Amino acid sequence: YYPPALTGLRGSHPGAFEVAHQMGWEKKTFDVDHLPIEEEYDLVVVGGGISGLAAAWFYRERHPAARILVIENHDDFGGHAKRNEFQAGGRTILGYGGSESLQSPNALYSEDAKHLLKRLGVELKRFETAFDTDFYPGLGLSRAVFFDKASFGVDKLVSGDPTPMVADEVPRDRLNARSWRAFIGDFPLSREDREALIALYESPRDYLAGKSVEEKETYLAKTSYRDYLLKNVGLSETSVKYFQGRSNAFSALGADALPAADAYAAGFPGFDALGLPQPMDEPYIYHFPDGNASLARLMVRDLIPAVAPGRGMEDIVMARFDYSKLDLAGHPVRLRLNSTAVSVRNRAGGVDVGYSRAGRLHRVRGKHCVMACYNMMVPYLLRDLSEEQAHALSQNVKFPLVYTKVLLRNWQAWKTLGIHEIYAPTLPYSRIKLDFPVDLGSYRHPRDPRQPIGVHMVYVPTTPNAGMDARTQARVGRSKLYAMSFEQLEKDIRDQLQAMLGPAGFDHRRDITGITVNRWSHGYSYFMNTLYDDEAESEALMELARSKVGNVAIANSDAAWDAYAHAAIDQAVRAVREL
Ligand SMILES: Cc1cc2nc3c(=O)[nH]c(=O)nc-3n(C[C@H](O)[C@H](O)[C@H](O)COP(=O)(O)OP(=O)(O)OC[C@H]3O[C@@H](n4cnc5c(N)ncnc54)[C@H](O)[C@@H]3O)c2cc1C
Ligand code: HEM
Repeated sequence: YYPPALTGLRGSHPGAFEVAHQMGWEKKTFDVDHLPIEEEYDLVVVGGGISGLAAAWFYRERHPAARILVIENHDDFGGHAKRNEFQAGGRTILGYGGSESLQSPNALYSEDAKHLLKRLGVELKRFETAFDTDFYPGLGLSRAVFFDKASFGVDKLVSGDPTPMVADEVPRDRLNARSWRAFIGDFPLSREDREALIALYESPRDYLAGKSVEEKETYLAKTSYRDYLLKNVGLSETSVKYFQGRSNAFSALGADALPAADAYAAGFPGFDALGLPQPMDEPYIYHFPDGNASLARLMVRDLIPAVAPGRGMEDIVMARFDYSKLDLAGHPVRLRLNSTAVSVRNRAGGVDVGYSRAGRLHRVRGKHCVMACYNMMVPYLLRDLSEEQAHALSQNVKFPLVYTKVLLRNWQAWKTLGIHEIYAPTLPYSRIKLDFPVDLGSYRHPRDPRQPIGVHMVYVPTTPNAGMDARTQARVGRSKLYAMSFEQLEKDIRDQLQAMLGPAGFDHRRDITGITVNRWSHGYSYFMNTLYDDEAESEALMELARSKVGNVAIANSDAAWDAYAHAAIDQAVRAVREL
């Protein structure tokens, strides 16, 4: 039993969601109050992502003798933080299934989050040498933009992209980029379109001239980035398609759904002459080879020492995890996989929890409970919620995303084209890249273009320019993914890689040796969007949603309306203190 070596349809895989949807879609209830209580714990945690694991860890720090049960519906622990493995050339190649890197941790990680990192042996400075920052730039590789036939008349890859991005691992002086005029000059757009794009960068003007600074901020909060480019900068409908998908990977929405103020904060072009006040700079290098799955693995090994030997950040990378040790009776911490919580109820100074596993209901009991699952799931579980609080929890509509890992036999085609990363403005996969090169522990990142390498590509099922709000794009994105077979997902992967790399000799039937699709149908937590949400009413809803209910506290990154691992930790810490 070893989920990380499984390929194919992963993420929220078949088997993980069916009981959840029986509750969510069919409104079936699974009451367990006529079943005998089978086990008792000090703490029961619903949900085995980073938030739930942190809740267990901080609970145990406060109560060293505590008996803790973690209930998790997927076949692996970690929630969005998942380890993916490939076997190639007799060596393991690691990928991350979801939760990707520690985001600007020097600036954003709270005291408690840094305390967890220290106790687990994670030294942030180690990544200043573990991350091979100059590997790809030193090979002369650059980022590129792929324009597709269907939207631009021709397939064309344009390299040398100088576009600075929010979470950038490449030092600016090492982008191997070209001037805006040279770069944009190769775009397969009309001469007029190209000269307006170049002017955007070479001749910024105050597109909101006359307005005060406060009026500009108000306008930009209620205007989408796409409408600002269209109505105020004056770009054509064809020119703005270049910007449609740029924000998909980081925000799970396109330029039609992001306020122009948020594009400004993320360094998008078009604001340089508006006279706006100061708001991206921390190097994006805090990346284990399996992403933030290493954080989950570090906590699990620390909470359940029998699952794996070693201590510290180095030996976790290749540590062998024995999943049969996760849920042993008598062990004070038990992690119960493949299990959907269906009921949570305060009773007699404690909490009764029902869960379903392999089609059968079970009842356990805790002194305390932390609900670290998707917040939208809580109203279907927590029988004590007021109607007001249940409605608030349901307002956190999460964003769907797909992280796909592809094993290439070699990456000579990437070398030939001079690229390590591609942006595709109007294709399903908007970001395709050679994986981050990290050496940590005994793991060595692939180096030889003649030999296998992992590729990472992000697909966000947006519905741009439709007049939808963000919650509706998210829901509709999930219906689209629900309609797609694995075979359909694989055809998109293969078709796009063939069209982008094919001119340099790539043959997808021969050069792809592995595919892992991490389908995160419920991905990023919702976040307050000033195009569609009132800030004061959103703050109130968020605060109400996560209010403690007896001895049941609410966590997950969802509870912060903030899709980050440090939010997951901070929300768990708040949940544990409330108990
Ligand atoms: C594709 C992707 C990439 C990301 N990249 C980054 C990144 O680079 N940096 C960063 O800081 N953050 C990133 N994130 C944010 C990510 O959500 C957090 O980092 C963190 O992994 C979330 O932890 P969590 O415990 O709050 O939620 P989750 O990881 O989602 O854990 C909640 C768990 O509870 C389970 N659950 C739900 N209902 C039930 C039930 N009834 N019974 C039992 N279990 C249940 C869910 O299935 C899930 O496994 C990314 C997210 C996604 C989707
Ligand atoms: C294959 C993976 C999945 C797909 C394709 C999928 C798809 C969908 C769709 C289309 C909806 C309706 C739109 C919405 O309300 O957001 C939905 C809702 C829901 N999903 Fe999923 N989902 C998946 C996985 C999961 C998982 C892992 C869970 C929880 C363990 C889950 C729990 C729910 C719940 C509770 C709802 C109802 C939300 C509400 O009523 O507020 N789903 N899902």
